[PDB]
Amino acid sequence: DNWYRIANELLSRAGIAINGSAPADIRVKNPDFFKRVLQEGSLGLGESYMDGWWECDRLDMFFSKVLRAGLENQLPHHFKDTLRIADLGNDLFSRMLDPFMQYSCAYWKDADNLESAQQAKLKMICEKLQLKPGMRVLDIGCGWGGLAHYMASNYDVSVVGVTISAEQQKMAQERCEGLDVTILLQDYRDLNDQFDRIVSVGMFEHVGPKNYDTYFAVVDRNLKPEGIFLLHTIGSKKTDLNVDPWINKYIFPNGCLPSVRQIAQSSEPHFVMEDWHNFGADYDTTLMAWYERFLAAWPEIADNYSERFKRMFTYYLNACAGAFRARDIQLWQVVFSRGVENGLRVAR
Amino acid sequence: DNWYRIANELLSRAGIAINGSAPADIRVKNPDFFKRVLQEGSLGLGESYMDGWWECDRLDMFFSKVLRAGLENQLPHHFKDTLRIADLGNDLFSRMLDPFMQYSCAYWKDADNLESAQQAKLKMICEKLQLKPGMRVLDIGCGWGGLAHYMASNYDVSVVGVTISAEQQKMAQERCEGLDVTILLQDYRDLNDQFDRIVSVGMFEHVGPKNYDTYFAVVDRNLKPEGIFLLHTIGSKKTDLNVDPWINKYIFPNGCLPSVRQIAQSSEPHFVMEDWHNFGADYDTTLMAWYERFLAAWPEIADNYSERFKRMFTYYLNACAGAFRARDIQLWQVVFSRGVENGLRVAR
Repeated sequence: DNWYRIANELLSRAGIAINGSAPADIRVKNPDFFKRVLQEGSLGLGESYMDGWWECDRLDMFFSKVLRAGLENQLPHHFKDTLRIADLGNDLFSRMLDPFMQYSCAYWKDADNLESAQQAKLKMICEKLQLKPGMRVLDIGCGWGGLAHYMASNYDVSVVGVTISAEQQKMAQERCEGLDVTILLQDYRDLNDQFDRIVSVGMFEHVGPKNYDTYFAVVDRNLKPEGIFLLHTIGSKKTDLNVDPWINKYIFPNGCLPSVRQIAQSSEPHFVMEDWHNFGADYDTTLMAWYERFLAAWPEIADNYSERFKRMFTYYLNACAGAFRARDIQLWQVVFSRGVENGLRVAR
Repeated sequence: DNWYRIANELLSRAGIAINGSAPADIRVKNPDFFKRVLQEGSLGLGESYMDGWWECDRLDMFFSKVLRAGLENQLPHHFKDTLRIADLGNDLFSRMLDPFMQYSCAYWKDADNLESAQQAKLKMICEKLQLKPGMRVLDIGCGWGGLAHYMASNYDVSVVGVTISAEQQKMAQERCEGLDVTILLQDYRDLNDQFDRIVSVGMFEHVGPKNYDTYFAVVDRNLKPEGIFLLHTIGSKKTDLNVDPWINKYIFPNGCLPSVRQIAQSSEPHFVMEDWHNFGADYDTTLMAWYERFLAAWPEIADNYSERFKRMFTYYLNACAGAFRARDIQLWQVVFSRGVENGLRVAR
């Protein structure tokens, strides 16, 4: 029928065979799949995967090929238009993540394993910030405190971490016992202080573009005159509502990715853009590393989760990995100041 | 009188004394100076300098202090509002510039002299482009051909240079004799070819923001699918008509500086932003190096120019140096692709 023909034609442009044996080919168990995916888009693709309607040996390769070929765009117009109009626990993360609990992109320039890659990413953040003894650093969105831990331990600085999760506060406090670290449980927008440095990892994606102006105004209010601010965030290559329906429903309900233009426009009145680093391809490597470790760990946590959860989490990790491999989404570290005299040679 | 009081008050906020002896102090020879500068702004400041109405031992320090203090903004409102509403030869350049005739920012990260700094900048451009033997490179705005010369000589690539000056074409052809270099005298917008790499130095500032969309469309048309594009341009920290009246009248009549936001918005539909490097502080060092060499060379060229030209050219070099030292204007190298698989580790 037409649904099968359309789907087969789109997938062949990406080099994907229906019911083939290659790693990125798909095997379809419920023939309603083709109609569902064409009518429901991203949500139907992921929900049908969770429902067991299809299988794929290398979903990461599937999504990389699909996105490289731009099939979400080659879709017939009357499908696209209709679409446009429209939990995780510490038993899992402690096993999937590295010892610093970095649920964020690692830096694989010179590392061959997740743990080393995360230390290199943490070290790079600290070196870009040009930390000196006695400085006070604000970490907006501190999570479990790995970054505060790393930087207080290795540099002679005070750290104030800010989080929204009462659980993360406690684990961060425990992790940083013995260090000059304070973890606050509050809204970052209420901060009225003065820090030598500010760093933010993986919370800007949840701010929403309507609030970017406020975000940079809050950072400006809290940054000392000669201070430096490092922003670490996933990024979109396009300026719009960058929200994937499936990710939004199952993983990140407040997630919306910024574009370069949006960050530039909102930060312009506050800061000079000193350096912009894109290592999105490293997030592919990071996500596949987490996927590997998630699989190894699955026997120990299976009872606290379900098989449907496993399929959902597998789809999440591999689709995102493919989106980064296809260079569809980006990973940025942006260094900002007010124009420090003599400039910055920003570390790599 | 009020003109003197206002001017003295503004200058004191920048640490500048009227008729003082410190290096950045000014000595005023015509008392009409104060009124002229407050009524005529940037143009009156520079034209009164050319007219011999004032002197300063270190104009670069003067402008750095003036711009750091933001005096152009602290000016009383009824002055600002009124304002808002409103040649060089090879005998000079061959002596002022380096052997590669780079009338563009050098890279002083590891160099202690202009010649080494320009080679490091040329080498960095080539390394960011990740040149491989047999590639064809387009240089939009090739000038006297130093960059084509450098890259054809050191990498096994073909270069097509594009310029608007019939004189620069000839000198570029002579410089590159024996190399696989073609210098075209034409409008870049007429190019319809396919290059492995494209590079553009110091012509984007003359495109004008109304034509940024066309510029990136032309680059896209001429770049092979897996190609890489490097944009090198002076930059403004603000999105507007970034035109200084004095520079516009005496040096760069078509000059208008882009902001990050403008480059981001115009390039977005065409390219992934792979890397953004800001070394504006190095342009201060570059400009002062040129100023030094201009002074040494002055006896040999004085007859072909005038003393008024010398004052104009001195003001130009030192005011720009101060604007870069104050971090008011920036120097960017931006690397673009369409999303090359595995990303780019962009050289520093």
